[PDB]
Amino acid sequence: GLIKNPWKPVVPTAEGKKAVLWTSGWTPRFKGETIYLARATGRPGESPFVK
Amino acid sequence: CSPPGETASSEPGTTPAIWTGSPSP
Amino acid sequence: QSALLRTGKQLFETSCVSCHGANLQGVPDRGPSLIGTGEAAVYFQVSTGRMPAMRGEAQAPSKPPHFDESQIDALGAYVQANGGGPTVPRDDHGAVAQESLIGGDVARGGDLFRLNCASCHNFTGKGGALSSGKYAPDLGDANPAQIYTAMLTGPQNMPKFSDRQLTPDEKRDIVAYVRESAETPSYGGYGLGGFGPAPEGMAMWIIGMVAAIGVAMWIGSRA
Amino acid sequence: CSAGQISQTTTQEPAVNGVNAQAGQVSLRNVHLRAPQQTDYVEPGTTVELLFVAANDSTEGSNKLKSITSDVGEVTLTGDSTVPADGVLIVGEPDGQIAVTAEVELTKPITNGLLYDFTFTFEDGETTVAVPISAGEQPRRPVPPAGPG
Ligand SMILES: CCCCCCCCCCCCCCCC(=O)OC[C@H]1O[C@H](O[C@@H]2[C@H](O)[C@@H](O)[C@H](O)[C@@H](O[C@H]3O[C@H](CO)[C@@H](O)[C@H](O)[C@@H]3O)[C@@H]2OP(=O)(O)OC[C@@H](COC(=O)CCCCCCCC[C@H](C)CCCCCCCC)OC(=O)CCCCCCCCCCCCCCC)[C@@H](O)[C@@H](O)[C@@H]1O
Ligand SMILES: CC(C)=CCC/C(C)=C/CC/C(C)=C/CC/C(C)=C/CC/C(C)=C/CC/C(C)=C/CC/C(C)=C/CC/C(C)=C/CC/C(C)=C/CC1=C(C)C(=O)c2ccccc2C1=O
Ligand SMILES: CC(C)=CCC/C(C)=C/CC/C(C)=C/CC/C(C)=C/CC/C(C)=C\CC/C(C)=C/CC/C(C)=C/CC/C(C)=C/CC/C(C)=C/CC1=C(C)C(=O)c2ccccc2C1=O
Ligand code: HEC
Ligand code: HEC
Repeated sequence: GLIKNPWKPVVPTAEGKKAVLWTSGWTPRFKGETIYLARATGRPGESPFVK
Repeated sequence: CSPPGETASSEPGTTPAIWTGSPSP
Repeated sequence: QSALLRTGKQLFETSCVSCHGANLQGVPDRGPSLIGTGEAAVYFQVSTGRMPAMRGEAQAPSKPPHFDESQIDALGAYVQANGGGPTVPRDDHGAVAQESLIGGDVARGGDLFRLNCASCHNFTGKGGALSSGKYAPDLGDANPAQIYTAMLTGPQNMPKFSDRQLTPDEKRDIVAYVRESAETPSYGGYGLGGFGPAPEGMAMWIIGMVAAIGVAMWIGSRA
Repeated sequence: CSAGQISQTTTQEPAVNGVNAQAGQVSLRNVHLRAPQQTDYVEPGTTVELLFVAANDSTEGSNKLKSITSDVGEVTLTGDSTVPADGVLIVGEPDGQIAVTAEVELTKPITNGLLYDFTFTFEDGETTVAVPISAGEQPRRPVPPAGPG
């Protein structure tokens, strides 16, 4: 029950499911998806990230 | 050893195009 | 004020020209141009005593100031007149702002400090080593205006934080966190410097273990 | 070992947004464009401002500024563009400055983040700079509130 395949494709991307280590929040989820560089405002909730 | 996929280039590069962005999440 | 401008130039001429130039343009391999650095840069660099610098090494240290408050204002006014730049916040009476720079949200300030500042200054502004002879200093002696202008001007190798990257209210929250984490007492005994495992392990070996071995020697026998 | 000929403090550059440049015997300090922006570009036909300080390295003679050209538009110099014996010439009034001016009439668009080439010509010396745009002491522009997603 402890053993897990690390390379099982589980992460949705623009070219199908991929293993976790190949991806991040910067991996596009569809072609042309707009991902902004957002900065931390330091206030928890109430827009913690802004453009 | 040095990582084979890491080399300096001399090509200058171009200014990136303005992002437009496709629809459909 | 023309008097303040001529006093600043007069002070500048026998203290800063050898490294910065007669026209504030810099002397190559000796000191940078000061054009556009602003009054805030002068305030930070001279009120913490870093300027005038005494030699070239890895990092210029802070030390006792060579000028008083009015002379610092005069020097900052003279530099401001050559290129402008950021200025030091003031209060109603025209004094350099200190208490009004303490922001009201210290939890936001702590979160911002841990994201932006603790990498170089440590969890509680105790200082940290940088690359080769450089170091982010202990923050416990800076007054609020010094903290504010340090963020505003980006000294030596400290990143520059513009008023657009960190708005004035964010900066005031950060200075509140920096000041309060310097003035809060330790809760669990003597704070041991605030660095954590290294001084704690030093205290175990030189106090706890020395005591335990001395007691063992007292109870036990020799030979 | 940190106090030798290659020293870390002494080669440090000013922590400002403008650029330094050597035009023969003239030092060009804090050269930058003022150009408040609203969208991805500042469009052609806008008038932006080119600011700098010119410092006379020589202390014997005088010097004068001619013919600033660029491939972003045309530059008009207004005022007495002469830089004195061992003095400065402040061109434009920068952000926190409480009348030589360089007005750039744009022909192609510009955007904050990129560098743009300008050619300064003095009566002794002439060089190209690659000038940035600096928002100065202007506040951060509001960002429209994001919804819930
Ligand atoms: C079995 C027994 C076991 C138990 C042992 C218990 C012993 C410990 C004492 C008990 C605790 C008391 C009860 C409650 C705690 C308390 O009431 O506490 C008050 C405050 O106290 C500290 O506040 C200092 C000021 O009061 C503040 O004003 C100031 O702000 C603060 O500044 C910090 O914070 C700033 C952020 O703002 C930064 O800017 C700044 O830089 C710094 O970090 C200060 O802290 P700091 O300088 O750490 O300590 C300085 C200490 C001084 O050192 C100490 O006594 C520490 C001693 C323990 C350390 C042991 C190290 C061992 C080293 C190794 C042996 C290495 C050598 C081996 C290699 C050799 C090589 C050769 C081969 O003060 C002094 O008394 C100085 C004068 C004289 C000191 C003497 C006091 C007692 C011992 C004396 C010894 C005999 C002779 C006298 C000595 C001069 C901070 O903790 C605060 O949180 C805390 O609030
Ligand atoms: C004695 C011995 C280790 C023999 C084993 C030989 C052997 C089989 C070797 C093969 C294994 C290998 C390759 C070992 C290499 C070493 C290694 C990597 C060790 C792994 C872990 C390990 C086994 C460590 C044990 C080390 C050890 C025996 C330590 C105790 C030393 C002694 C005798 C201390 C008593 C003297 C004493 C109380 C002095 C006063 C207080 C002082 C100054 C203590 C020194 C001191 C210490 C020891 C700290 O750890 C420390 C940590 C953080 C801050 C400060 C200190 C500090 O000051
Ligand atoms: C691998 C590595 C790290 C290499 C570097 C090693 C190195 C060069 C260290 C020495 C640093 C020094 C001492 C610099 C100055 C130059 C100098 C004087 C060198 C020695 C010259 C010499 C051999 C002749 C004189 C005679 C002699 C032997 C001198 C005594 C040297 C002494 C006693 C110095 C201490 C050495 C040392 C590295 C100790 C570490 C102590 C530690 C780990 C403590 C942690 C600790 C800290 C850091 C706190 O901030 C703190 C705050 C509040 C309470 C407690 C603490 C606390 O314990
Ligand atoms: C040579 C030994 C110097 C003397 C004398 C003075 N300054 Fe200096 N200064 C020098 C260097 C090498 C540097 C750069 C790295 C550093 O230590 O910060 C500086 C820096 C400044 C700054 C900061 C510039 C920035 O980019 O914002 C300022 C405002 C400054 N120096 C001012 C100043 C004044 C007012 C001096 C006379 C009291 C003075 N400096 C002396 C080198 C040297
Ligand atoms: C590492 C790259 C740093 C980061 C990130 C921050 N700081 Fe810093 N700071 C750093 C250095 C190397 C120095 C010394 C520069 C000098 O010219 O000597 C500083 C200085 C300060 C100071 C002045 C401290 C004084 O001596 O009293 C303050 C108040 C300060 N730094 C605060 C500060 C804050 C609030 C930061 C987060 C925005 C921050 N620093 C980031 C290195 C680095």
